[PDB]
Amino acid sequence: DKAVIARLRKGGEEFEVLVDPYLARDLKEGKEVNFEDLLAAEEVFKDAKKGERASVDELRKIFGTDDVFEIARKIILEGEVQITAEQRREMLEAKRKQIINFISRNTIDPRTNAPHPPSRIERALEEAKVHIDIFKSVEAQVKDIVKALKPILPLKFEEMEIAIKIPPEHTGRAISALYNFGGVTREEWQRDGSWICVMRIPSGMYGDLMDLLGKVAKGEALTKVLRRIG
Repeated sequence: DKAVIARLRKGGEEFEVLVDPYLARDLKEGKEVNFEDLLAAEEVFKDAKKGERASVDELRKIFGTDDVFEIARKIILEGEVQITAEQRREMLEAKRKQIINFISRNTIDPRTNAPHPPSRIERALEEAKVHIDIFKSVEAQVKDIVKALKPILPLKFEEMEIAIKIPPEHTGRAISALYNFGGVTREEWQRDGSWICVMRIPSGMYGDLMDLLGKVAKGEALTKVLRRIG
């Protein structure tokens, strides 16, 4: 009873599969999913609660194939995943969090070129009554959300390129930490033991980069803002 029914009406018939609701959510978002884990039974049902299985001949007729994996994919994508009220709440809470974190990191308020705390984006989501879609990725719904937020919270998606030089003593620590932060481009070791790159980062993550650099090169790293990319 961990599995939930996903259901699709096709050609005057009902078809059901029994799936892990989180992995089904992942598939509808466009993530890669392990079908052996997704499916609780490798079967298409006419009625899963009664154990009435769909015949191979009916599947070929309606779906054009008898492959349970391909048919499960269609049912999940085109049909309805019957998650519980408590799964839905939990998924909604997790998705809203990811949206909030992504907006906070990938935008700046043009009233300092700085980023709103998560808490301010959260209140703004409440106040504009933004619909959160649990079966879409952040990336696929965030444009629409930011547009619903424009009236009461102004936000621009901005990136920056920032030239970095790390002196020879501090490379062992700094380089590896910068790759871990992400955004390293045009990296070049220098004959004197130093190393340079251009970091391409979400403008909301500037202050976080600058703190990382303080830590890992003890305030000896040199930087230069090359451009902001609106």
